[PDB]
Amino acid sequence: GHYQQEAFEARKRFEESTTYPGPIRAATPGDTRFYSGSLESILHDTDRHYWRAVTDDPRVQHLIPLRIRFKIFTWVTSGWEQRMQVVQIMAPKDSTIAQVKDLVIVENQSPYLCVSSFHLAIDGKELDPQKTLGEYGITEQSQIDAIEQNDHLLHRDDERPRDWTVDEITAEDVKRSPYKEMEMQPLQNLAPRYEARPKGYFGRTYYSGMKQS
Amino acid sequence: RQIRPYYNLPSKSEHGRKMTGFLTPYRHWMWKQNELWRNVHEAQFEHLRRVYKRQWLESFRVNADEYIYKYNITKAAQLAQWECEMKEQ
Amino acid sequence: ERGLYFPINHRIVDHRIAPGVTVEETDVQSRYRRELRTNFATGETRQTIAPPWSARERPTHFFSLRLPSRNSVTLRVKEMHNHLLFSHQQCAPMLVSPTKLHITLGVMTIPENSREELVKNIQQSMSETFACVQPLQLRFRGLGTFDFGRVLFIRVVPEADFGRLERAVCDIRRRVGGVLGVDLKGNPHDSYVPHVTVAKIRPNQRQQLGDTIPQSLWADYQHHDFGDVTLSTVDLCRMKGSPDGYYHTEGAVHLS
Amino acid sequence: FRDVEERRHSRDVVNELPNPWYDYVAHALPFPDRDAGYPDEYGDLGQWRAPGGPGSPVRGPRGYTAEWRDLRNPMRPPEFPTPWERKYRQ
Amino acid sequence: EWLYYKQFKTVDYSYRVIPELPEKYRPHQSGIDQAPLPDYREINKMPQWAECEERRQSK
Amino acid sequence: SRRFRYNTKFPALVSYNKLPWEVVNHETPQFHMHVAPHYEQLLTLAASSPVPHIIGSKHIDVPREHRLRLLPGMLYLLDGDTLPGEFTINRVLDPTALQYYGRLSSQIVTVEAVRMLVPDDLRLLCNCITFKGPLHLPVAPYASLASLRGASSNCFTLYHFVRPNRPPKELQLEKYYIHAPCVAPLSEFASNSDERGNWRPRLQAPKRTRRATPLPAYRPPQSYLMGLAERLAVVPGGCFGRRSLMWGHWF
Amino acid sequence: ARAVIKRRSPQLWGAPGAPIIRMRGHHVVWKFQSYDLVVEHTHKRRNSDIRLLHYLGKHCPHPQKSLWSPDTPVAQDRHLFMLTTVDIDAFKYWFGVKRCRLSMKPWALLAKAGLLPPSLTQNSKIMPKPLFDKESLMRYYLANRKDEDVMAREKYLNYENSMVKTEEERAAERPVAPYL
Amino acid sequence: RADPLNGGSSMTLGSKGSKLSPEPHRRRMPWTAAKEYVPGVVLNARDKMVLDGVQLLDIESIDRASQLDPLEVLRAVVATREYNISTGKNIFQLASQATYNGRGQRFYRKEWQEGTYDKYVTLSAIDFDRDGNKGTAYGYITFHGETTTRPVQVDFADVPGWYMDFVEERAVPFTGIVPPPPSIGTDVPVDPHSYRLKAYPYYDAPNPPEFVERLLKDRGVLPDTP
Amino acid sequence: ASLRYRRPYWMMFLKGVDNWKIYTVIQQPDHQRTEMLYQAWLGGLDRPYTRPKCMANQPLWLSKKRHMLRKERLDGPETPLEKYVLEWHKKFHSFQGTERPTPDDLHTALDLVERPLDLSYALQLLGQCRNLNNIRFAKETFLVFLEACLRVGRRDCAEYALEHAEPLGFWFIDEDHRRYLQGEQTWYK
RNA sequence: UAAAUUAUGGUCAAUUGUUAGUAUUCAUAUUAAUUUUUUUAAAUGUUUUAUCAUUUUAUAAAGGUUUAUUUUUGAAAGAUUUUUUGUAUAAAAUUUUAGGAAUAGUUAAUAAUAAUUUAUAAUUUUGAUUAGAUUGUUUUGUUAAUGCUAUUAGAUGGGUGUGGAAAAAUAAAAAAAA
Ligand SMILES: [Mg+2]
Ligand SMILES: [Mg+2]
Ligand SMILES: [Mg+2]
Ligand SMILES: [Mg+2]
Ligand SMILES: [Mg+2]
Ligand SMILES: [Mg+2]
Repeated sequence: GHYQQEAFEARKRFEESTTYPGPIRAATPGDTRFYSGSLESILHDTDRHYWRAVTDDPRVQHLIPLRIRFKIFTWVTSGWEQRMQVVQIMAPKDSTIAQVKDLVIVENQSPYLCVSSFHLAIDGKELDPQKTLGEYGITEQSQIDAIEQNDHLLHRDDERPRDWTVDEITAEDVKRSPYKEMEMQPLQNLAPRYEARPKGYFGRTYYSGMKQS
Repeated sequence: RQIRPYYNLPSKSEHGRKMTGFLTPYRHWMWKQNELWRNVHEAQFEHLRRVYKRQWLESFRVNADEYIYKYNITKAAQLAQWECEMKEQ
Repeated sequence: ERGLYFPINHRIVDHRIAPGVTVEETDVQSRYRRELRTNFATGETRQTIAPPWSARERPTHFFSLRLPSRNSVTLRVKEMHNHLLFSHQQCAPMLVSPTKLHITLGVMTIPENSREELVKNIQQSMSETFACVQPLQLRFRGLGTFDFGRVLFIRVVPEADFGRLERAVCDIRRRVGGVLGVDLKGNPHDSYVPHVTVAKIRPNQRQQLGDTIPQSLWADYQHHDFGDVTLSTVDLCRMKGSPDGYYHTEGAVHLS
Repeated sequence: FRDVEERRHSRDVVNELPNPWYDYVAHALPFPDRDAGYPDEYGDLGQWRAPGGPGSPVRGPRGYTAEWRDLRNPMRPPEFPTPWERKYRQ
Repeated sequence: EWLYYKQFKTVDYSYRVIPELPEKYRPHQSGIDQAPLPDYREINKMPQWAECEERRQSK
Repeated sequence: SRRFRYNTKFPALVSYNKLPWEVVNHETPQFHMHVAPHYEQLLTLAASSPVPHIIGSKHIDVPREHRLRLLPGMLYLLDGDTLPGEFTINRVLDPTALQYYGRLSSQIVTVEAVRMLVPDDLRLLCNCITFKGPLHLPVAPYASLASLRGASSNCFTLYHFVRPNRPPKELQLEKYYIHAPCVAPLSEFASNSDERGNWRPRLQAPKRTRRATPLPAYRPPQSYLMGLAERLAVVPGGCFGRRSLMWGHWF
Repeated sequence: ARAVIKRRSPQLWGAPGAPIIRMRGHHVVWKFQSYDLVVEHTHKRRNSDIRLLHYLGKHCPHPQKSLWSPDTPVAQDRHLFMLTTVDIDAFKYWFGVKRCRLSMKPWALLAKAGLLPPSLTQNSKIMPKPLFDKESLMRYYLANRKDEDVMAREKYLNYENSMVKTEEERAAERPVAPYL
Repeated sequence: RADPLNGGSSMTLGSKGSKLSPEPHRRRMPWTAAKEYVPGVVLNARDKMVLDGVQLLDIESIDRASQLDPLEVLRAVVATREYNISTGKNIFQLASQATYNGRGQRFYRKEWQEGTYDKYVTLSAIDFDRDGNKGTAYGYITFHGETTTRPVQVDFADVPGWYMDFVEERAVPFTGIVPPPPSIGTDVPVDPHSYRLKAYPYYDAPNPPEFVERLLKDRGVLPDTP
Repeated sequence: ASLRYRRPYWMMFLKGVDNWKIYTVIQQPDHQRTEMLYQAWLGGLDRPYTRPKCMANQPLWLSKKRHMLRKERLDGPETPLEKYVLEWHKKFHSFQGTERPTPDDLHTALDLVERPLDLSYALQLLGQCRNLNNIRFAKETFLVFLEACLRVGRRDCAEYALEHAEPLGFWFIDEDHRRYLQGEQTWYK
């Protein structure tokens, strides 16, 4: 927006400076890990946990915190939901999209995400695994989605998982997959104990961006 | 509470409450009248709310500022005294 | 069950995301403790950073404390090399030859036209700075990285005559870059971090070798002790690997 | 209702008289303006001590100065000869 | 209203409907066995009106 | 209610209370529900001022390789009826789905046909909408649609490529909401028109000997009502408007 | 949001709710009974002090003879007295800035004091509640409606800033010769 | 929050309203949004006294001994139809009888046409599920000569309060596409003779005289003798 | 007065289910084997079984398999009509059906009447096509129904259909067909 | 290492036993209490709503805790429309028993790891952990007075985790959407 081009412009015009001595690192502090509060808060690299009234020299970011969004199927106890889960890496500035995929694959802790091969895409357009972030103008503000193999097959009832509400889960598939790990047959402590949302939550029509009545 | 009269639309159900609030157009009209009256009240009422808000803010401006006057003079006095004591030191 | 219910190390809020997001819209996962892992752990070091215009040009000459023969340093670095090559022989192009070991006290860009005037003047001012300083006994233990893990070096511990060094350096810094305007890669009002560069990855190499020296090599030597050394000799050098089996030397000063 | 009231309000003469309760807030601040009778650093009661003393916050601090000029020797006759009674000036 | 709700064990008299849990809440534990399998030919015997209308259909 | 600051409550990995991510399914009617009212705006824009990638010629051709890094998001208008190379054809005859094109068809070009096209691999999509006849909007000379024969051979088509089962974002229609005026009503007074002299001004309001005919006498409703719509927070019709103004609800 | 509602002491909207100004006292023999005007939350606990924002005052509901004043042949003044201590700055703060609520009996008090117009619940059952119709009201309104800017200026002085700067104090505050 | 009643004015609790805003007051419960509702209890409540003296059979009772005279069956059917309209007519009961399932016709519920309230629905399309009398009904709301831009699921289609009137003019075949009717301000130039506005944003109806009588005879202004 | 705070969250908007407190305690072992016995008592399964974790209702698939294992009545079909009636119940009463009858299938079904029994059947199916499924008839509908009233020689039902044609919903009756039951001839050919 | 005055200022400290050679706070005294007496409490049905549902209504049951108990605004307050912000869960001090010994799902680093990650780990005689007693840091009584001697009550784990916050299963005396 405004900030992005204001700051970009500032950087560009600061690099074209003929006469500059350079900063004095005695006067340019880092950040603290020691501050009041229980929680550990991670901030921007231009921001600090103390009050610094003076504006620091624009620096170029050598690690860009990319976000990569996946579709996930959550078990909500009335059936399946499809919602969004982000992975966040720190990708070196000049890195190749191939290498970004690799970073992503190493940084997800959910067993339900990276199972098959996937392609990174911005606004639906696939990206070259061959080229740099520099060419595609990826600023960390950019919206980057992630498209799996079977994802265009989801409109069917096959690839989309089958919930024990409406479908048989058989001795075939009780020993395999999320179905196994879930423990459908109720135990005393009630099993993994997932989140539940009831049937009448959204009314008769499910959640939409457009008001349907 | 919300008053449910006897001539409200009766519900015939054994599984729930005996009378649903639904109105004879008369009752609705009546309600509108009484409501208008009360509106006449709360107009003045919350008018007085924002009056007192500005009153209090203003009096705060004046008194707090006077306090900064006096206090700053104090603070300056103490600071003078201290650096004097350090010359002496 | 083997510890705290929510381990305190796992409690992390990301404020670089957004106010409404993580409550409702989506949840963001990351391994957040790679980023939090600190300057002591990674082995990073904050060197005086160059202004952009100075950042563009290559350095030409540097100041160096010359290491004598029969060092503890050179010996132990040789042992370190052997150990490293036996572990991984991919290091072989990274490693600096034990003959080229020197301490780097500061780095500098000299234009080729005014060259003679500047070497004369520098050498003179340098001789004036160190006239009163007697030899320096410094301690070397620990490793650190410059340039995002591309340059791997031996630290100079401020436990010893190092103090004097810092004044000494900070004098030439204010002469060489302050007095006669010369490009020191940093600000002349700031002090350079003295170091012994051990392994390095140059721009040409970076394609076959990789973008960062993997920390698995030097992890175990990260805090290793290379010992004490006394230094009587200061040099101003132009960078050529060929001529003596050592860097081509444009000037010298004896500390005595 | 509002307008009728404003009318017959402004019509009567016993309005246009300031009402201390209706008009302002005397003191907005949570703390008092001057010291009232609360125990001292020694724990003594308000009645036991008078403010303005040694416990009170400190007041702080070649040629001739402007304080030199105004001053005058009592041997010389002053400015306008105010008839002081001799006894008082003793 | 209130008398209707009172039959429920609601602790606060809340106009909510809260059932109980009897010892036998389901048929098999109350002793009842299945449901008797209907004899099919017995209920496929044509009704009276149908035969009488066969009698006025053949005339 | 406002959205809260951060989630410190539940582990992130499990993600807990999350509004479901909305996905647009091309098999169903709902798809069109999203895409249609966009199209109309789009066409409206095309009727007034030029937009670069809207009008194009002779379809498009790309390799199998670069197919998905080029196509998705693409929207362009062609003169004739020709269906894209390598697409299985699905006719949209189902009435519900059709229904959403109502506004676009009555107050813009009449819709002759709708087509859902799916490729061999099934991973792409094309929404193909064939209009018949001239627009019921006026078209300007310097506008994009003025470069087309189908408007102003009376059939022409809109082609929209997209990926299936994606959120109703990455079908890109929102870049098109640029608003340019229809200059048709003022074209009458331009130096170009010869009917500009048949115009005469009303500067002064005419002298009125009458009052507005009083509205029909009010019949109070006879049935049971749900109570004040004010106190129930119902907008005046349950339709639109502010809850402070209760106009047009029963009283 | 309690599973089993505490049945006897219900309230709107959960806890602790809005700040409200209440009148309360421990119950005793009528002869000695006093009340307290208290700003406090909507949901009280066992002891009223846990949620107590401020203490607005004592109120004694016993008509008193005034023995403090000298016995006065003026008729009015020898009516009995009713004694109440209002803290009016915390009142104007809590009510004005913090936007309080009000129970009815405190409202009646604050009305007798001239802080608030009399309550909704004070009824001379002599008069009825009024009637209304839009077009008669409209005729009265078309008859008298003040000018736009006069009214805007009213709303300005009442709600926004009151103290303003007349020409003279401007002219008095602007810097003189050596910096002018 | 978003849109209060009389601004914030707190002088009573009821002073706010029976809801604070149209929007859901907790974000975790969406359905609490302010709608316009209908008395479901009464308007379902179908009369079982029309089913008296009938002998209904059942769906899966097909048996030869089970069923009855064709005459009996006929009067049973008539009593069942009489059972279903026993309150009012459901939309899918109106639409199945009209040509083309009543596409284009204007479905108004009773109360929408009386008082200053004026509203109806131009039906876009219909789905019958296996059961009639239930289903999904889409269309365009028209409120005081103002019309919706896109179709919407018609709410409370299943509640039997609905009336409509069959006009051949509005009928559309399943081939074409139901057009949204014109909003009288914009697409059709406004005219007084064809359409006059019942009530507008600042208007409200004058007082009916007998309500006034009742209220005064209540509050005890106008006397009332037994 | 909602049960929000009385029962587990997932039980929200739970209506019509019998004694719902049941489904709160099903995890406890005794309640659970009680359920095993219940399901077995309901039958239709080869194995010991229990309904899934938080589910109050039975699964869709299970009640479907209960419904399709439940033997239909009428095991003796004689007339083509009774065959077509059992098929009618197979197609259009199938558990959770989308599909709905067409007036033409009612024609086909009304053309197979022979004995009065069959007239009763087809008339009940017609009762289902009016009241249950809400289907509009055509012109020829009352022609078919009339001739089928005539085949079994019961004309009472025809005139009963005439005196009120609105509840049965015959929207078109050719006036001559009225005449036939109202006292006038010249109907066929 | 000198006195002081423009003279009582800055607002009250004041102790009461008739004993029995002598040494030592010890019977009978007063004040405060228990012995001691029905003049301050109270009864059940919480309540709306769109109907078998869904909105409103969050700290008095017991268990015995001495290195111990700590927190937000997303609810309401709350004002105009839609996005809109950051601040919080952490600590420090005070801790009883006449005769006194070891304690343990265990520390710290790594990290959204490890029922077998790594390490020369953590608590204790400056009194720990078990065990006994006991409701924690403005409340009383006695007294001229540094003391001695009281202070109630109230937060008791998890197991479809709702809710802004668990404080959620009789026991109000809190007007709970006309
Ligand atoms: Mg308790
Ligand atoms: Mg203990
Ligand atoms: Mg402590
Ligand atoms: Mg603590
Ligand atoms: Mg709010
Ligand atoms: Mg428990």
